[PDB]
Formats: sequence, structure tokens, C-alpha cells
Amino acid sequence: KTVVVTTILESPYVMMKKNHEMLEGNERYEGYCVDLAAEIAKHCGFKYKLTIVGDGKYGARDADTKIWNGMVGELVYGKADIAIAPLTITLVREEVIDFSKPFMSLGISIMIKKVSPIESAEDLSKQTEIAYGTLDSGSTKEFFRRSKIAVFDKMWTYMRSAEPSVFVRTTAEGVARVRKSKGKYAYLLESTMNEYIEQRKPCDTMKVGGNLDSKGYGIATPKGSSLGTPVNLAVLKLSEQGVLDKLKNKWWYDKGECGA
Amino acid sequence: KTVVVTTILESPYVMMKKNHEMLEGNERYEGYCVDLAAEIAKHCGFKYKLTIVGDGKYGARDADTKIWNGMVGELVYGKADIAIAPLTITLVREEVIDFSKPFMSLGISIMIKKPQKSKPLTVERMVSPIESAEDLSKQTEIAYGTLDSGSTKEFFRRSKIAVFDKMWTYMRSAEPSVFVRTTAEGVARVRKSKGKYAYLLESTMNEYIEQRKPCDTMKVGGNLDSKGYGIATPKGSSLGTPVNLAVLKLSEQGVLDKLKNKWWYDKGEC
Amino acid sequence: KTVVVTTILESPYVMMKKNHEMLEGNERYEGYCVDLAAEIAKHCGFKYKLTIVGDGKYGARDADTKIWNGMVGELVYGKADIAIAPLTITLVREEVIDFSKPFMSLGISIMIKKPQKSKPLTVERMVSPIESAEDLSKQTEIAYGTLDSGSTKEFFRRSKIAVFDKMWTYMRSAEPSVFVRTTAEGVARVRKSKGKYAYLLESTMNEYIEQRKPCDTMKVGGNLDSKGYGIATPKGSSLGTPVNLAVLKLSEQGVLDKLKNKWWYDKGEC
Amino acid sequence: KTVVVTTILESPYVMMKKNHEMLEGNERYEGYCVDLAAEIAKHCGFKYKLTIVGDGKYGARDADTKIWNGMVGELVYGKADIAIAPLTITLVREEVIDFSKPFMSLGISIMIKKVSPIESAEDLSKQTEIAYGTLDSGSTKEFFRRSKIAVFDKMWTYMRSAEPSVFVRTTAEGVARVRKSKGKYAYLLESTMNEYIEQRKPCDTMKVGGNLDSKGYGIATPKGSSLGTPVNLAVLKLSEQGVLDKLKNKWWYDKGECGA
Ligand SMILES: NS(=O)(=O)c1cc2c(cc1Cl)N[C@H]([C@H]1C[C@H]3C=C[C@@H]1C3)NS2(=O)=O
Ligand SMILES: NS(=O)(=O)c1cc2c(cc1Cl)N[C@H]([C@H]1C[C@H]3C=C[C@@H]1C3)NS2(=O)=O
Ligand SMILES: NS(=O)(=O)c1cc2c(cc1Cl)N[C@H]([C@H]1C[C@H]3C=C[C@@H]1C3)NS2(=O)=O
Ligand SMILES: NS(=O)(=O)c1cc2c(cc1Cl)N[C@H]([C@H]1C[C@H]3C=C[C@@H]1C3)NS2(=O)=O
Ligand SMILES: N[C@@H](CCC(=O)O)C(=O)O
Ligand SMILES: N[C@@H](CCC(=O)O)C(=O)O
Ligand SMILES: N[C@@H](CCC(=O)O)C(=O)O
Ligand SMILES: N[C@@H](CCC(=O)O)C(=O)O
Repeated sequence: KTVVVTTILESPYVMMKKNHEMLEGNERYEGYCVDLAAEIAKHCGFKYKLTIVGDGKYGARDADTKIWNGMVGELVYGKADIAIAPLTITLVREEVIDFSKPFMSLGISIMIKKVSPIESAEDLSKQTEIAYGTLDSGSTKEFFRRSKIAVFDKMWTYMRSAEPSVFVRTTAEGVARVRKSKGKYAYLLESTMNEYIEQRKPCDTMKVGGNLDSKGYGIATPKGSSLGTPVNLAVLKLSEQGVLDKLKNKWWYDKGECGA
Repeated sequence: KTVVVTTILESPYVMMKKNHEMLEGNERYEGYCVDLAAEIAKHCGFKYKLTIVGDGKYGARDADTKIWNGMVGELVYGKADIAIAPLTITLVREEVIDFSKPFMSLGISIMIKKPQKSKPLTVERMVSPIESAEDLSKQTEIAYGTLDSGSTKEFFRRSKIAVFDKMWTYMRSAEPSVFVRTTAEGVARVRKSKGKYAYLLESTMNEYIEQRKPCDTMKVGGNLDSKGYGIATPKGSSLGTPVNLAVLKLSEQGVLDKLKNKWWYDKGEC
Repeated sequence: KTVVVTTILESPYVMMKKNHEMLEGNERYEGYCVDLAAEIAKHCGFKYKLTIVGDGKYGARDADTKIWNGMVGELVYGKADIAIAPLTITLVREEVIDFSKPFMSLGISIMIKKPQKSKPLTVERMVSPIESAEDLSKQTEIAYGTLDSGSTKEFFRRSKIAVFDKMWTYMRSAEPSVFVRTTAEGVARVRKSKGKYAYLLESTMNEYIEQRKPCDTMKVGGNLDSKGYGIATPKGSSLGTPVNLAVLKLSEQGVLDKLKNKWWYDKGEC
Repeated sequence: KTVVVTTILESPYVMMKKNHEMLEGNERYEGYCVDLAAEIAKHCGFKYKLTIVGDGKYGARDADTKIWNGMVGELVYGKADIAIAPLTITLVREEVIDFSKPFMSLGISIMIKKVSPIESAEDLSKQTEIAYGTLDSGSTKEFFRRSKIAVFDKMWTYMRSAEPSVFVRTTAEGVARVRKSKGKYAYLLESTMNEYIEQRKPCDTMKVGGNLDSKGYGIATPKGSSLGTPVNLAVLKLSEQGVLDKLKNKWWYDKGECGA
């Protein structure tokens, strides 16, 4: 029995190869998440098929309709049996799906065009001259919405009541917006994504300040599934054996097509 | 029903208060784990009583006897119900108990005595004989050891990386023993060895000791691996899900990093 | 019974909200004084409705008619119950109304246009033609004036100090008039006069405007006197003691300091 | 009828004249408060007699006794009719006596022996290497005891549970302790007192940082007394005519027996 895997087109997690016209099956994908899924399948011993979620959504809740979208919605409604993807472990998501142990630590970071005048997020919130936003239907926007710390509340009130729409559909779109804003737009995204972008050409973006908080990516399964314990054990074994270190080094530092 | 909270005596996690002679109950202890458990109880309502393992071991399965010792050992057989303590999540431990999401990350670091400032225009420079782990393994003049019945020793035992394999090969055949019974004993060995000993401990305790007086020790290199501390709970128990959700709520709310900052950097004596 | 709170339209005390074309009631205004009124109502359980004086005057006495105008004027004749506004405590006002203890201090300062950088080793320096009130009184080229129907104008009118007496004699016989109907109008005069006008206003408004865009003005010298802002209440009213005790409680707690910090130093730029 | 005035021996408010063994009445006292009392009496029109409170205390509340000591106790129990002295205006004191409009502003200040390692009070609270304390039966210890801001609570807990007693009987004794502690002891006192001490010989002490808050000195009067309104109007008139400024200049910025 094959296992349907839902992923999202994200670099360096899932890339759609470069010469994929003649490729079929799982061989048309590449990235950290593809290798992680291969190792998970090898450890557990099942045959899997990689699939891209129809909507490029990580997972959220719509306007008071109690319907999950994206990869979380794909898992909840039985469309997929596992989600190997950069899916943040959050309280709201844990109540509907099971998360394994985190395989990669991360945090919220600020990305701007290439001493910065803002640096820390407090100066970013205090100064309204520059604009900042997040990725829609994600986990950073949900972090800012449900936050209670005053600086996060004022940041969220800025972003929600902003003209025009400060949110972006895809992190690539937000990166392009930051690059084309001539240093007038700031991006709030995951630290790993910011590092990967800043270590790649044309190297016109960079990360400022520290990390607002710390989270992690987990491998998600439908609630009450029979694969949660095997994937948890496989993730623990891979972390102990240094496979995750090797994969991160391969997909984040080994290429490094930038001078730094 | 009053459940017990088994915990280890480690700083700044749990330690006896200055006036701990006359108080009783949970008021005797202070640190990060005590108010972490207080927050856990505040979120999900349950009464708890702090307990300390007699042997003072974090947990490891003994060889040829198949008897788990330490905190994990007494948690498996039922003499405890939950362990709010710096217990490292490992595959060997997960096979017998249920862990929660890590409430704080950590790594394995190297602790050495801080050398004196180099005299040579009129600038002072800090030069250390060990800068990573590979050179520490290569050299011989500086000895290094781990903590007995800990996660670091277990990690080095089954490691397949060449550097860590060679480190374990050196450590097992060492005379006199380089292993210590407590992290306090390892820190004392580092401070009294005049640079002839290096301690391998978790990065959190390493930084905490580095920030406190007499601050004669420094940490070299990066983190050997990336791990975390999870709240332990016996397999099949009903407390796993409430504690997991409480940890997630605390992480999302900002209590966790505030506690870490106020118990790791606010008292930056050195 | 719903009482009315009279207040002047002054920044950053009370200003109309950006989206004030659809809101109503207390939600139409924001600033320092609305927060002060909210804290006063939180201390003692009374319901309030903000009102704005029609003439927009702080309060004075019309000459040869012995009548009060402005906020104090309409407070004396029973058309308001409490004046939570930046109203200066003066002897002439104390004879008709009751003033609580000051909730923040202030002083009369001088405001002039900020001069450009002096190019002439390669260090820029700021040189101002006015450095105190004495030289401002002595010089003639730069004109100066106070706010109409305000506390500073009255202070200059009955002053016996030689410098202030000379300044008042110059002001009363100045053609064209140097007095202004609003603080904003005076700041506009300073900005548009190209350095040929100086504005005498309270240090709080001076600093607030100096710390806001386009910030082409600066404060010179020191405070000509020490004064305070008191909550005004009609004579023989039952609210005087509660509001006085509330101001004391807020000062002891520190709400006044945080309000000052978050409305004077957190909203500044340049 | 003469009016009994209660004062406290404090410089530069009430001093003892150099040649006073042969002087009777109010002629043996000098200072800011003596001049203030003289001007108040001149404005209102009564004759007054200055007296020193039997216990050199400003006034506080005993432990579970509901008894006022010091000048406040001298006012409540009918021993005195008015108190022209550096008495701070506080909520707990306004419930037993009436305070006029403040005639001099002030605030908490930190005093050290002459790099400024102590710097702001947050560094004072974070560091247990250096010691500090307040005056007993005053308005600063009461401010620290009833405070709710975290730094003030931790300073208060440190001072109350300290060995030996960090508090001092008289502010002069506290200044002497600071001068004789070789920089090992800090003093918390009023800004005006700190400035007067730092501008006088041997001027081996100095003020560091900014005022922690802002209070004022008021001329106290027993509750429901007929003198409240006259003294309030007199203080207002004196402030508007610059008499208070002249007196402060005379007693603070006119002698200056130190290089400054
Ligand atoms: N260096 S990293 O971000 O790629 C990274 C981060 C992490 C890893 C492994 C790696 Cl390689 N494993 C840990 C897991 C292992 C065991 C201990 C904590 C969890 C359970 N989570 S983590 O601390 O989020
Ligand atoms: N900055 S820190 O080490 O105190 C720290 C470390 C961690 C925190 C929270 C903090 Cl404050 N939460 C995460 C948890 C939150 C959710 C995502 C990963 C786990 C589940 N684990 S963590 O990555 O080990
Ligand atoms: N720092 S400030 O100008 O915002 C400020 C100024 C003042 C405050 C409180 C603050 Cl926060 N309280 C005092 C009051 C408290 C008691 C002593 C004097 C009056 C009654 N008045 S004040 O000296 O005018
Ligand atoms: N410069 S000073 O400390 O000598 C000083 C301080 C103050 C003075 C007068 C002087 Cl000279 N008067 C004011 C009072 C006058 C009227 C306005 C505020 C109160 C009522 N209080 S104050 O702001 O505490
Ligand atoms: N890592 C995030 C991406 C969305 C975001 O950037 O907020 C997630 O999985 O939800
Ligand atoms: N935290 C480790 C012990 C500390 C160490 O090994 O340095 C454990 O749970 O085993
Ligand atoms: N606060 C003053 C008005 C401001 C000014 O005169 O500058 C008053 O109540 O009269
Ligand atoms: N000015 C203070 C002195 C007491 C102290 O310094 O604590 C008072 O009148 O209470």
C-alpha cells in the first residue's frame, strides 16, 4: 500500500528539480524534505508517493467556518497520510494533528534589503516609516494575532490595518517584494528561510537582529494514526545519527553561491 | 490525588534556597524547573509535591542487568508520575517513557579553564589551546571526560562519527577515570586542574557556570549536536497530552523565554 | 448621573482620531488627557463624557467686565463638572475653582527655528542667536509673543521682574500683534517666519513639538518658571477630594510617568 | 495668638545658627524653611514660634499600632498647628493632614562616593555587590515598601532582608556612612538633599543617574484647619512672584563651597 505525502514547493525543502520535463514519480523532486521523507520511509519500511498540496497553504482557519486549509486541511480530511514539509509545530495545529519531535530548530527573523536603522523588532515597530508583514495562512501571522506582548500587539495592529495589503501569498513573492521595495519593506519569516535566501545570489537581502522566538518543524500525521510512533522514533534516530546535520549542511551551506 | 515531581539537584534548574532550613514542601527549592512546574500546574490544575532522586542520576540502562536507574529508572517502575527536570530526549529513553515537546534547546559543548590574557600594539588577546572537538581528540596533554549515567556519555558510546568514536575510545580506556559523578565535580575538576582537564557538558549548564563567579572557565567551539529537554511521563499515562499542550501554550505565550532570560542572564555576575 | 469632562484640543493631550468620522463619544479622542480621565474613572466609579470648549480658550478674565472665559470660565458658571486638561495652576484661578495636586510639572520656555549646520576641524556646530530670555528681551530684530488668553500671558502681565516686565512692555506695544489664538498657530508662525519670531509656550508642548516631524524648531535657554498642571473642579464640589486622592494614587503607582513616557518619547522621530 | 510650628533639623531647610547659645525665639534658626515660614506669616498675618519635633522623624506608621510619629504625629494629635518643613506629599499622609500646593519639586536620587559602575537603578537592583538603603520613618522607604514595579520590589526585599541594617536614623548619618564606606554603600534620598550635599565641602559624594520619580514638598496643616486656604494662597503667590526661586538660589546655588 502506497502512502500519500503532502508537501509544499519550498526551497531548499522541496525543489521541482530543473530538468523535470521527462521525469515522473518522486524522482522529479529534490530538497531537504525529499531526503528526509526517503530516510523516514527507509527506516519505517513503507513505499511513499510525494504530492504537492493544491493550494500553496501551510494551514490556517478561515473566516469563522471551522475549515482547515492547506497541508493541515489535507491531513485532517483524509486526503493525505503524512506531511513531510517545513510545518511549524503550533498549539492550534497540535489539537487536530499529531506532531513528531522537531527535526529542525528555527525562529522568526527580520529580512530587509542590503548598521541597520531598525535591527531589533522594537525599533521596527516604533518606526512606521518602513513597512513589515508576514506570510498569509501561515504560522507567523497566527503568532502575531494571538500574541499578548505589547510590542507584538502593536506590530499586529500595524500589519492588519495597513494600506495596501502587506501580506503576500508566497514567501518567494514576499522576497521579491522586499528586493523591489528599495529597502522600504521588511519581511517577517522563518530564520532558516532567511538564512537560505541571504546565502544565495543575488545576495541583496540580509537578516537583522536576533530571533523573536524559537520554534521547530515537525512531521505531521492525522490524529490517531498508526504511523506517529514509527516516525517519531525514526526522527529521533536520524537526529542521533547526525543525518539531519548532514542534510542541513548539504542544503544550506554546501553550495553557498555567495561571497561571504 | 497528589502526584510527585521527581527532579535532579542541578543549577539553575533546582537548588536549595538560602534559608531552606526551616521551610518545607516546594518552598525549599528554587530555580527554573520549580516555577516551570508551577506554570504547568497553573495551566492544567493539579497539585504536585517535589521529590529528588536519591542516587542523583539522570537515567541510564545498566549493562547485563537490564535495570534502568536514576530519574528515568524510577519513573518507569512507577515510583514517580512526572519529571519536570532537564532530562534529555533520546531514542533509548523514548522507548520506555513518553516525552513532550522540548521546552528549551541545548547542545553538547566543551568547558576548559579560561587562560590568562596574552601580553602582545598594546592589545590583549585570548588564545586557547583547544578551539574545536577534533583538535581536542587529536591532542593528548589535555584530558577530557563526561558525566556518569548521563545523556552525553550514552551519546558518545553509540556514536559512529570518527571523531566521537575516537573520543569514546580514549575515554573508555583512561587511567585515572575522567568521568565525574556530578557536573559540580566536573566544574571543580576543570577549575583545579590548571588547564589539564576539559569538561563535556550541556551548553545550558556550561553558559550558566560561565556567567557566574569566579568565572575562570570558558566554552570553546560550537555545539557538538542539537538536542532538547522534554518533560518525562510514564508510557501510557494520562498526563502526557495535558503536559504537552501546556508546554506548547507556554512556548507560544512567551513564558519560556522570559524564564530562561531571568534565570540565565539577569544575574550575570561576570 | 453622567458628568461632563471639559478639555482643550491640544496635542498630545487630546487630538481627534484618524477614523473619527464614524465613531462617537469618548472614542472620538485620544491622547494623554483621555487616558488620565480613564484612570480617574477607574479609581472612582463615575461615568464621564468628554466635551470641548467652544471658544478653545484655556481661561482668563476679560478686562473691565470681571467675567471668566474659556475652560475656567465655563467651569465657574456650572456648564462643566471637571476639567481634565493641561490647565496651569495660578493664584487668579485658585480664587474661583479648586485645583488638585499637579499631575505633571512644566515651565515657560522659548521656541525658535532650528538654524542650519555651521560648516566650519571638519565639525558641524549649532549656533543660535538667542540663548536665554534676557538676551531675547534685550535684542529687537527677533520678535516674540505668547498665546492669547493663556497662563503665560497673564504671568508676563503681572510680573515684577525687570526682564519679564520689559518683555511685557514690548509685547503690549508690538505692531503687528505677536499673540496667537492657538499653540499650533504659534508654531506655524515660528516655522514660516524664517527665524524672525520666537514662541513662548509651556515646556511640555515645546518638547513634544520639537520631537515631531519635520522638527525644524528647538528649545533654547531654560524654564522661566516652575509650574504644574492641575485637575480643575468647581468650588465646594464633592469631586475635589476623590480626584485629588486619585492623582496622588496614580503618582505613587507610576501611571503618570508611563503615560508621559508613552505619549512624549515613544511617539517621537527624527 | 501665637502659632506653634514644627520643624526638623535639616540642611539647608532648618539649620542651627553658629552663635545660638545666646539667642532666644525664632532668631536662632536659619535656612530655606525659616524664610518660607517668615514669608508665610507675613502674607497671612500671624505671629509664629518655630519648634523642633521631639523625635527627628518626618512621620510614619508603627507596626500594627495606628500611631503617627514625627511631624505628622505632632500635627494629628494637636501638638502643632502647621509644619513648614521638607515634608513629602503622599497619599497616606493626605488622609490625616492637608497639604498645600508643592513649593519645591524633587525625586529619588542615588548617592555614591566619588566610570560610574552603578549608573541607573536597574543596575543597582541587578547587582548585590554594592549595598544601598533608605532613611527610616520617611517617605522613600514607604515608597519602596508599597511599590509594585518589579525593580522596586526587588530593591525593597534586598533592603529589608539585609545584614546589617541598611537603614539609617538620620540622613546626615547616612551621608557619613556613604563617605566612610569607601564606595561600598549607596544612599537613597531626595534630589534636593543630594544636590546640596554634593555642592558642599568636602564634596566627595556625587549624584548618579536620573530621578526614579517626582514628588514635592508641602506645607502641612491639621485636617479641617482654618489655615489651609490662606497658606495655599500664600504659597501660590510666593511661587508666582519668584520668592521660592530666589530662596532656592540663595540656599543651593549661592554658597557652593566646592569646585563646581
Ligand atoms: N541544527 S538543526 O536546526 O538542523 C536541528 C534541530 C533539532 C534537532 C536536530 C537538528 Cl539537526 N533534534 C531535536 C529533537 C531531538 C531530540 C531532542 C529534541 C528533539 C527530540 N529537536 S531540534 O533541537 O529542533
Ligand atoms: N530560546 S529557548 O532555548 O529558551 C526555547 C526553546 C524551544 C522552545 C521555546 C524556547 Cl523559549 N519551544 C519549542 C517547542 C515549541 C513548539 C515547536 C518546537 C517545540 C514545540 N521547542 S524548543 O525549540 O526546544
Ligand atoms: N515626571 S512627570 O512630569 O510626568 C510627574 C510630575 C509630578 C508628579 C508625577 C509625575 Cl510622573 N506628581 C507630583 C504630585 C505628587 C505629590 C507630590 C507633588 C504632587 C503631589 N506632582 S508633579 O511633581 O507635577
Ligand atoms: N524650581 S523649584 O523646585 O524651587 C519650584 C517648584 C515648584 C514651584 C515653585 C518652585 Cl521655585 N511651584 C509649583 C506650584 C505652583 C503652582 C503650579 C504647581 C504648584 C501649584 N509646585 S512645584 O512645581 O513643586
Ligand atoms: N514555517 C511556516 C511558514 C509560514 C510563515 O512564514 O508564517 C509554517 O509552516 O507555517
Ligand atoms: N541532561 C542530561 C544530563 C546532563 C549531561 O549529561 O551533561 C540527561 O538527561 O541525561
Ligand atoms: N496651559 C496654559 C495654556 C498654554 C500656554 O499658555 O502656553 C493654561 O492653562 O493657560
Ligand atoms: N523628604 C522625606 C525625607 C525622608 C526620606 O528621605 O526618606 C520626607 O519628608 O519624608
